[PDB]
Amino acid sequence: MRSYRAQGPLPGFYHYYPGVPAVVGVRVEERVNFCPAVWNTGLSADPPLFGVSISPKRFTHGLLLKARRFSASFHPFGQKDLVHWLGSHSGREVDKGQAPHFLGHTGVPILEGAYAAYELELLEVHTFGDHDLFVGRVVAVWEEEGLLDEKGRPKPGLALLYYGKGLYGRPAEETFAP
Amino acid sequence: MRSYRAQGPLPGFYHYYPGVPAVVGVRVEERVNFCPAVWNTGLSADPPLFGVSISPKRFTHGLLLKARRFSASFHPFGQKDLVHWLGSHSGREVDKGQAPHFLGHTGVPILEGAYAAYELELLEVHTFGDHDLFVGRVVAVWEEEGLLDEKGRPKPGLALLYYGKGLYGRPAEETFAP
Ligand SMILES: Cc1cc2nc3c(=O)[nH]c(=O)nc-3n(C[C@H](O)[C@H](O)[C@H](O)COP(=O)(O)O)c2cc1C
Ligand SMILES: Cc1cc2nc3c(=O)[nH]c(=O)nc-3n(C[C@H](O)[C@H](O)[C@H](O)COP(=O)(O)O)c2cc1C
Repeated sequence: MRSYRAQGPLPGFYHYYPGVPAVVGVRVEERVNFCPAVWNTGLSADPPLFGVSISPKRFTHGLLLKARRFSASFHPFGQKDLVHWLGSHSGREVDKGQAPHFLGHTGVPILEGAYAAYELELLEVHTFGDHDLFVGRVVAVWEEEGLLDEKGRPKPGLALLYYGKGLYGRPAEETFAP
Repeated sequence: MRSYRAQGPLPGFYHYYPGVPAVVGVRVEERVNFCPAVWNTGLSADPPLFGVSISPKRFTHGLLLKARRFSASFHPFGQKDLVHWLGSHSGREVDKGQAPHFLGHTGVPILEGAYAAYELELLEVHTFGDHDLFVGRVVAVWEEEGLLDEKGRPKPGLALLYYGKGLYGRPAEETFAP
């Protein structure tokens, strides 16, 4: 097993991929923006907290600080092209608010087509190196009935997986219960 | 699309699954322990920071605070049984240090069989609800050449995926580039 000591950023920082990308939706007055974030993770069950790590270079970063509210939606593999487009263009140069969406109970924009989504209230923001972790509290939950099993898990094969550098995939249908 | 307002912990907090579980290895003196963490994510590229969210209820939590160093390894789906076993028993009742492993350059224990692994130095710890986020700086990288692609990602369909509540899977071998 090859090894090397870190000497700065890694040549490729993708050893822990693939991951489901969370589409972050944010609205400031009339302006709506969306941006996928593969650096996301649950942070607490009670209370339910979910975090997304966003670079200060993204237009979304400033919008999140202004709105203090956002959505995190999870999309089927069938929307790979839309998700990639949203992650390859900036709100500084194109109105991504034209992507089909609706407003949640708290007013956050949710990209249409998701099998599930969270409406979040921003609790804290922490800087870790070149990205800021936005920690949100889940205040509302959206689910496309029939796409999640009895336990709330997205059915096998439906989720969009990101491998980094524009490469996507999906889970196999087969599962295992050790 | 159905919706409801959060009224405490969610009936199911798995909407963002599946995810690759990071096997966290830690050593304090002679004692070695391992515990999978599906709540993990990259946090920075420059410098390379990686985080794992661990409940204070885990035996691993105390060990991390003492050692201030740990490993995060990523395993092929073929090791689903071992990973699940490590995440279904506590170091309070069983010595998980007997699981085949080796020590990295910094002395952290790395579970054998991984296609890739990081040796990390604990930088910061932040409490978010019922879990603490351990932010580590990558100081060494391990890779199993024959199991990775050109960019350091697990080969097609090799990654172990966790859906939550003891259910696992793997990626389809098909990849797409929009
Ligand atoms: C699948 C995917 C996952 C991504 N993950 C992240 C991420 O976790 N954090 C981030 O800051 N950018 C990420 N990016 C990059 C942003 O989505 C991308 O820079 C986007 O164009 C930013 O849009 P904005 O400037 O309107 O905010 C990701 C891109 C893609 C396609
Ligand atoms: C696949 C998998 C992923 C898990 N993810 C996490 C996680 O992110 N955070 C956590 O605190 N526990 C997680 N658990 C639970 C711990 O791994 C489990 O409680 C383990 O027995 C703790 O061992 P310890 O007491 O020796 O630390 C996970 C378990 C499994 C099986």
